[PDB]
Amino acid sequence: QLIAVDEKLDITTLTGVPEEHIKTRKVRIFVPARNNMQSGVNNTKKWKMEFDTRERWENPLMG
Amino acid sequence: LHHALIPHGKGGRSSVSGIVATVFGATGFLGRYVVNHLGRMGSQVIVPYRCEPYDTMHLRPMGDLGQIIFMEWNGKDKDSIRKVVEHSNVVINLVGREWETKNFDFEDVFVKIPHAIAQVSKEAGVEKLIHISHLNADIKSPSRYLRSKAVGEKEVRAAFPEATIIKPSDIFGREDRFLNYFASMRWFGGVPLISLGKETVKQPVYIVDVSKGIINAIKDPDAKGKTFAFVGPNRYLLFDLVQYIFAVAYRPFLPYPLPHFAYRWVGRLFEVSPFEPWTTRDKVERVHMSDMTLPHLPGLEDLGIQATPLELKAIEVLRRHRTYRWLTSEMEDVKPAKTVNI
Amino acid sequence: SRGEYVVAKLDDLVNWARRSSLWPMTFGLACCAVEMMHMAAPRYDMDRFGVVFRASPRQSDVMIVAGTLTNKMAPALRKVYDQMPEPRYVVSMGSCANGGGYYHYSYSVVRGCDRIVPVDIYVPGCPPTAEALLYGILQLQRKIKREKRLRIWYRR
Amino acid sequence: GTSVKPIFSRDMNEAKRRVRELYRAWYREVPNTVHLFQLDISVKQGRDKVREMFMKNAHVTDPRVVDLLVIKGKMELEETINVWKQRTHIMRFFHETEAPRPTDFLSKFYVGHDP
Amino acid sequence: GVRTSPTGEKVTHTGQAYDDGDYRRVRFSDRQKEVNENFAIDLIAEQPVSEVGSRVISCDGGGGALGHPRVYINLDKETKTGTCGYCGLQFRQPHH
Amino acid sequence: TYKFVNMREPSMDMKSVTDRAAQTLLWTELVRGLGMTLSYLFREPATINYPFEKGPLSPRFRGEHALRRYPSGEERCIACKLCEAVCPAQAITIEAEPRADGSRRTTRYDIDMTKCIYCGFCQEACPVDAIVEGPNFEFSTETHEELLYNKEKLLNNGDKWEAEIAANIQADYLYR
Amino acid sequence: ELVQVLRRGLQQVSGHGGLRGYLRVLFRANDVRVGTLVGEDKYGNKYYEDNKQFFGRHRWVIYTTEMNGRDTFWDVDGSMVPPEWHRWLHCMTDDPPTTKPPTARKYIWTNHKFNVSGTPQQYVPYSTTRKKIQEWVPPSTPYK
Amino acid sequence: TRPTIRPRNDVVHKQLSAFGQYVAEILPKYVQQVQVSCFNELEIFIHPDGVIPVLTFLRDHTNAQFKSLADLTAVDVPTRQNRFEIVYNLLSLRFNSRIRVKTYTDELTPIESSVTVYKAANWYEREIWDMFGVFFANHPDLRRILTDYGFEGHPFRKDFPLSGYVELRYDDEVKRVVAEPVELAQEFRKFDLNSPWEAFPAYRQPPE
Amino acid sequence: SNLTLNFGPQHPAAHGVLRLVMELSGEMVRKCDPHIGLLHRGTEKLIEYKTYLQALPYFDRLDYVSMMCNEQAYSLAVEKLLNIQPPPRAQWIRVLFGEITRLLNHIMAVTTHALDIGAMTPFFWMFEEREKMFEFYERVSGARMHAAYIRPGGVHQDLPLGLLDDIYEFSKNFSFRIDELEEMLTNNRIWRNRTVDIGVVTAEDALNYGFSGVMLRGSGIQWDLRKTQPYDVYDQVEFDVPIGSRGDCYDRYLCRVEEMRQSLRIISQCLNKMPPGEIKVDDAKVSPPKRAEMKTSMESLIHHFKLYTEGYQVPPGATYTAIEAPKGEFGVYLVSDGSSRPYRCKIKAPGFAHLAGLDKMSKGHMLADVVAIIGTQDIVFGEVDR
Ligand SMILES: COC1=C(OC)C(=O)C(C/C=C(\C)CC/C=C(\C)CC/C=C(/C)CC/C=C(/C)CC/C=C(/C)CC/C=C(\C)CC/C=C(\C)CC/C=C(/C)CC/C=C(/C)CCC=C(C)C)=C(C)C1=O
Ligand SMILES: CCCCCCCCCCCCCCCCC[C@@H](O)O[C@H](CO[C@H](O)CCCCCCCCCCCCCCC)COP(=O)(O)OCC[N+](C)(C)C
Ligand SMILES: CCCCCCCCCCCCCCCCC[C@@H](O)O[C@H](CO[C@H](O)CCCCCCCCCCCCCCC)COP(=O)(O)OCC[N+](C)(C)C
Ligand SMILES: NC(=O)C1=CN([C@@H]2O[C@H](COP(=O)(O)OP(=O)(O)OC[C@H]3O[C@@H](n4cnc5c(N)ncnc54)[C@H](OP(=O)(O)O)[C@@H]3O)[C@@H](O)[C@H]2O)C=CC1
Ligand code: SF4
Ligand code: SF4
Ligand code: SF4
Ligand SMILES: [Zn+2]
Repeated sequence: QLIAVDEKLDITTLTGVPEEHIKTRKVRIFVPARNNMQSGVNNTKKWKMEFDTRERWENPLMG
Repeated sequence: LHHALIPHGKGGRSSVSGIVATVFGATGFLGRYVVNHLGRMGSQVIVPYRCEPYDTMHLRPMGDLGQIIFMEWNGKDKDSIRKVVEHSNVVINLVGREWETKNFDFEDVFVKIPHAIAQVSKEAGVEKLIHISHLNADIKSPSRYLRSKAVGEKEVRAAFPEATIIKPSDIFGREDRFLNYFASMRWFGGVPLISLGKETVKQPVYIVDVSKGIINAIKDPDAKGKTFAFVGPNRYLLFDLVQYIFAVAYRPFLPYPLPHFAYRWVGRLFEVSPFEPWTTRDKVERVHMSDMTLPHLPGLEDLGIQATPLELKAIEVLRRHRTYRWLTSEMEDVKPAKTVNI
Repeated sequence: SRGEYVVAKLDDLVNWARRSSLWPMTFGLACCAVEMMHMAAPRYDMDRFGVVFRASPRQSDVMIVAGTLTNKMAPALRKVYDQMPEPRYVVSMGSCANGGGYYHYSYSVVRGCDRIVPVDIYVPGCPPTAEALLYGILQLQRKIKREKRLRIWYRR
Repeated sequence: GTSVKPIFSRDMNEAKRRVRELYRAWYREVPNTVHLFQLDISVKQGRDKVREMFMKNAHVTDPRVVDLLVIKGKMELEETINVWKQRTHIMRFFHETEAPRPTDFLSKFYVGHDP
Repeated sequence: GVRTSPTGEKVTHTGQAYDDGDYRRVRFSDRQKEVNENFAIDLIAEQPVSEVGSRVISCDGGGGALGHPRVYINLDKETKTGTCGYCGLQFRQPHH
Repeated sequence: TYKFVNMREPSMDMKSVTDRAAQTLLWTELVRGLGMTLSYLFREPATINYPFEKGPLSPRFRGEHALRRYPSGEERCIACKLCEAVCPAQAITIEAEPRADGSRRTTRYDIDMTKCIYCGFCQEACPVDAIVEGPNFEFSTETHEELLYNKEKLLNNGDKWEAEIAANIQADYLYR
Repeated sequence: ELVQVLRRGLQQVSGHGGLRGYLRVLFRANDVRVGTLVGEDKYGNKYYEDNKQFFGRHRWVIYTTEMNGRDTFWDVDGSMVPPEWHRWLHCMTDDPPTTKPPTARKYIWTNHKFNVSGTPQQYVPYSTTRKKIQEWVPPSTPYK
Repeated sequence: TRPTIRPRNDVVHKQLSAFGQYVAEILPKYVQQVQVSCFNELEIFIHPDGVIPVLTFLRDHTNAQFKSLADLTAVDVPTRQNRFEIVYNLLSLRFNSRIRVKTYTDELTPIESSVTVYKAANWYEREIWDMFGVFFANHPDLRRILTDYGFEGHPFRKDFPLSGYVELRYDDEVKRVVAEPVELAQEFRKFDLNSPWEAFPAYRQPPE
Repeated sequence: SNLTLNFGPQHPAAHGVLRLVMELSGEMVRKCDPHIGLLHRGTEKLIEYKTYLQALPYFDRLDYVSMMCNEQAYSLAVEKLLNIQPPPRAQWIRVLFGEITRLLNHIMAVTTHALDIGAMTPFFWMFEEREKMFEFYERVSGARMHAAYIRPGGVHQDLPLGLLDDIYEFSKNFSFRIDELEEMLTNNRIWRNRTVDIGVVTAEDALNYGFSGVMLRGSGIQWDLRKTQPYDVYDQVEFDVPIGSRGDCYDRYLCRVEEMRQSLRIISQCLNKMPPGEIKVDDAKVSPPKRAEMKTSMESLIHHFKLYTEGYQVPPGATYTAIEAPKGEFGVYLVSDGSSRPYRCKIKAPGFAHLAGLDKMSKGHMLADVVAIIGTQDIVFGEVDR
């Protein structure tokens, strides 16, 4: 009926994410800034969560 | 460091390791493992092949798109060797035939070809040259194989002074001739052993260990002029080694002594075949010769590798030789063989 | 010389025998296999080229990977490739089998069958027309014709 | 309070009991798996791998999360018993083809920009 | 109008060419390098200049619906020719 | 409105019963099937003699991609990147910069033929008829790398197939 | 009804240039049909049509025995038809280039090439973009 | 207004509204909300505990005989406290109508399985568990259906990456197919297509 | 203990990539356990990552046997969410090509089923007709099977000037091909022995298990979405719905043959009644303008740019739209959040429910009976796995 759990919520073990992408990632929670090229404000209404940028390299074929 | 050769990525398939390797003899037993380990890291591999291109098909999935380039070459032609190593910053030499053929004697395979490769690589500006010889390579050896190995090693050292030289000893693996060769003897029904194999000591080494040793020697700056001995952790008598081989395969063991002259005569008879010989006088000499001990040379443990014991990776090779009855038998129910260690 | 002529003639004969009778395995995964069916249809009639489907891998010469190769299916494709006796050839059909295609970025799709098996001929399209796959099969026949096994053995 | 409802276990003790049942089942199954799948590992290797996978998430203190983990463990055990898994799926627990990533600061600094 | 690098490699219209020490040139060994020999810049350079008696002209690339979107070019500047944004054709107003 | 497909009963008069017994004992319908197969045996087969004959196609057929030019020789592409934005498979990769004469042109135009789904959206989105899907379909390769087209390969394709691509567009541009 | 068929067969035999030509066409194209010569290629291909046959078999090509550099007596392929005859042969139009020639352009290839896969003329992909980041070049003069 | 605009149907709207009121009156213990969309589709938002009763009623009541379960799926909305939204689509052949039932759940709260009401749900619920991680309480046989054997995570989740975490390749040294961390030769290119100007004034939300 | 066998993926009768684990006593079947997901490519997540136009190509692929019907179902959903309406000519073209697609799917379903039963010749005879219908597809769109012709605003291009005549020529002769098929199959006693009283499903069980299409009509249930909930112009054509009596494989085979005949009837009606006019909705904010106007008009160029870069926005809302696809009720539950990319797109394929009910359908039967039951359900695994 009601077990009254007194623990902080934590679902890290059920999501299937490798621990490298849990203990090392740093997420950013923000309202995106308005694109200064335009005057419309419709893209500054909702909050967004993103991740830190990682390495991007040039693949030897086709660049 | 030639910016286009700066390492990038997490070391995976699409990653760049900044290595450009020309692997001579990549279509053999050790060559496939070396190419696989090179392609795992994202290295660029140039495979010079002389065989049918079909016979190189198994090397295609080993690398990413464009990371494995196949080129035709001729051993006796220097221009082909120049063409295949003109852009590589490391050259690995794995060319070698266990038997003598009508067009390529042991001198051609172990002395002339390695010397030409080393000379052309030095002239082309190749930074690193890995050469493979035998642990038992001696100039006084009764085997033409090992005498040629020693002479070719000396020539390679003379032509490429900063060449890393590796001396393995009877590599065993899935495609090896060493484990299979003993297993193959059961068809005759009697295992002929010179002096019952009671005066021959063997120190076989795992194939993955040798490939990892080559890879770690490529990336080790202080392994330029060094010579390495790649041997296993345990030493076995030949009799006990063959006993363990037949026990793992679950086959009846019937070993009998054969005089040296009779074994040499039998080896000669097999040698006459147009196709590759099951055994040859040279093979008889090499397989009944104790493995040399060289405590003054570095080994796998000096490259960060713990040698894999035979008892761990022997079932993966000999399970194929079991019958249907014993096909499902486990690994730890064979009571490993006795090791004469020091 | 004399041995060179004999090995060249024998190699030509064996290459012709292997080229004229190609037995693909009945193995289709997705949309492209429908086009494969249309090759067996009367209009194109692959049978007249010596190409006849056979079910068991042990009696097959060529694998045509016609469709998407998912992660769940890759072990089965590799297994039925390993059970084909040599000589064997692989023909990759369509964008999905070539490089992932429309599902290249999916979490459950292998980006090209060349990660699992070596491939001889890549046939592009989504799906390739029955004529495109017929052209691919004829190109595979030409490639088989070019191969030189006995000559290479003789010069060993 | 919190108006939460359990899946199977009311408290921590029932969850631990189910965990021990799952551990017994996996421990029993390991030798049969080694025989059927023709694995090259020993029974001890499989059993200590099972122990390691169990201990990988031994920090959980929520009975509901423990119940869900036990359910997933039962799913994997049923997949292994019925030979729905193949040899590759079983060996994917061992990561035999992956280079060991370094854990110290200096090697990570040498290798790349990833912390 | 193709050039040749010091290593004997053709230079593409985008100007790309591998350095002397670049290992990627090994991908062209026993093969060839794909280069289009009809360089567009020289081809559009040889086109003559159209003389029109208007301050504003219109260009659609030729062919009507088979050309580019129709644009208008101002020809009031005397020391310069009006150039189409899409086609690259040049127009001018009569002088001298 | 509906009809029944298997809701008929057979008449039980002695003539019909004897006819059914004759059918059972003498295999009349099996002979009818054999006759149908025999009739198909004596017809002309619908097989064409490929590669000496080809199946019919249409001007709207989508095949190998190509990049076209203006009659003056200038490239039509202006690097608007609409084809790249519309591609459902993300198979187009474009990099551009001002040319030496100031034109807005690409420095990289890559199409992954193994990612492409050959949908033709790219030639729909293009505003200058720069990128097209040509008529060719016999371009199988022996390696994966040969199906990764760069700008030079696509321009060569355009130069090679323009004589027919222009005719195909002329025969269908009024439907677009 | 039967002698007429045999006479048609003998007429087909005679219409290819005798027994040698009949055997050549039989062993090269696996078909001994005779039709009106619509045209001849620049490379030697001969294009025939016969409207009495059903759709798909009313237009065919006899390929040349020698293309640009390779012998093509036996190994022919469908990539050797030039684009104009490619458009005609695939029933994309009712008119041959001998009646409706294609528009002439200076940049169009004057020599068609077949599929060059597996040959030293195969296309090798590469990046067409210049270098992104330029490095610093240290001076060659010693600093002390 | 005539040629290009979809025409409205007022009669079906009235019928669906009346039937929604009827259902809400019959089952006040579970029904939280009723809606009729402008293209004449009827939705009933209920409490998670009422999945078995409501459906049973909608399957068995004489005035509402929805004997066919067309679909059963879940929707992931991370910003809600109850993450997953379970949707049942039912079809009534007797009255030629369609109805929708919606409920909610989170990562850890189970939902009663409706295999007793509809056999068709048997696989559908499995699919949900495979791709969203929603556990169904009394499912006779609940396991992965679409994903690979031993596949970790639930792909149809907003936080799950498009290309996953592992990719497969054949390794010759071990002679089998192995899974390794994903490494794309070309990264998926993210496009920001949203316009900065409001498109539909009718759906504007209050700025609080 | 029962013997356990793997049926598929690499099997002739596995119908693609289906792994079936069966417990057999002898050749009796004790339990069938279908294992799917060997063709699961994560279509729905990818659709979440594309625009409404970019996601259209995915739909043809879900069921690669009847591609045009899939696009139409999706198009109807997007049009309903957009609150717009295609022109009459577009709707008539849609219904005509939907009937052609039904013909293709039925020919494929009947012939493959016969092939599995062992009757090889019928498949060869009808695939020439399938090739002709592929020619029609390629002429109208440029691709033989993945046309992407039917758009969420109508169709892409108008018909070529000589297409209706060729469609009439094909339709006036298809009946004799159907008759030859029926001569070879319908009255054959081997065929009846193989199909009669095999895989019998009752009406109540078929309804509860989620069956649709012929799998309903074979049990006597009078249900067809083109008659009860018509969508495009199906209320302006007349045809009959075949109804079975026994619920076995034979009744469903007869129903499929009669459905082919009725679709020929509908094709004749569509050919006679095709109206003139435009082919896509005359709203440049949803459907792209003509290429002639995009190159002369500023508004047209702006709208073409914004349609092919960003795409049209769809007002927020959720819909479930279902059509009577040849394999059954094919539905899409589409959820929009006011963006130009769909928030959620759940695809309902009748093969899912049919394959789920296969285990109940194969109770007390043999192995060859199970092969027949797999054949009779008209299963394609692209739509099953998605
Ligand atoms: C819609 O959803 C889907 C499906 O749903 C239906 C699917 O199904 C599906 C899967 C579909 C694919 C797998 C493609 C499958 C294609 C179709 C299903 C069928 C197409 C072709 C069929 C197989 C029809 C075949 C029937 C015909 C009759 C073909 C002919 C059959 C042959 C086998 C008969 C002849 C056999 C061969 C010719 C071999 C015989 C040759 C001999 C053995 C050799 C000669 C014998 C010698 C040994 C003689 C030796 C003696 C010597 C002395 C002679 C002289 C020698 C000396 C040197 C002189 C997919 C993907 C799918 O998506
Ligand atoms: C046990 C008794 C038998 C012993 C072995 C003999 C078996 C019979 C040999 C059969 C001979 C026929 C083989 C080739 C037929 C000629 C066809 C010709 O076209 O082949 C060309 C070239 O063929 C080869 O050059 C000939 C192969 C045979 C070479 C001679 C072998 C002699 C047999 C010797 C056996 C024993 C030797 C003695 C030592 C023991 C290439 O053709 P291809 O391009 O593909 O097809 C064109 C396709 N088109 C029509 C669509 C355009
Ligand atoms: C006692 C009498 C018993 C008779 C029994 C009844 C009849 C049995 C005969 C069986 C008939 C077989 C079919 C014959 C069709 C003829 C095919 C021929 O026209 O094609 C030629 C095939 O030529 C072959 O040489 C003929 C092979 C036919 C005999 C094989 C039948 C197997 C039984 C005996 C095998 C011994 C073969 C010895 C010759 C190689 C063309 O090939 P080729 O001229 O090359 O061109 C390629 C080489 N080029 C490129 C340099 C020009
Ligand atoms: N295998 C062992 O037990 C250990 C071997 N090592 C040494 O390591 C080297 C490789 O080992 P391994 O892989 O086992 O031997 P392999 O026989 O398996 O590999 C031989 C390779 O060398 C090529 N090759 C052989 N001869 C020539 C030639 N005349 N011209 C050109 N290429 C040739 C082969 O090409 P192709 O196949 O196309 O003919 C092949 O690619 C050898 O030099 C061997 O002596 C020494 C200790 C023992
Ligand atoms: S390449 Fe295209 S047609 Fe072929 S299987 Fe993939 S999606 Fe289907
Ligand atoms: S045809 Fe379609 S998938 Fe291919 S490049 Fe053009 S838009 Fe992209
Ligand atoms: S090909 Fe056309 S659409 Fe693509 S960038 Fe060039 S001009 Fe723009
Ligand atoms: Zn212009």
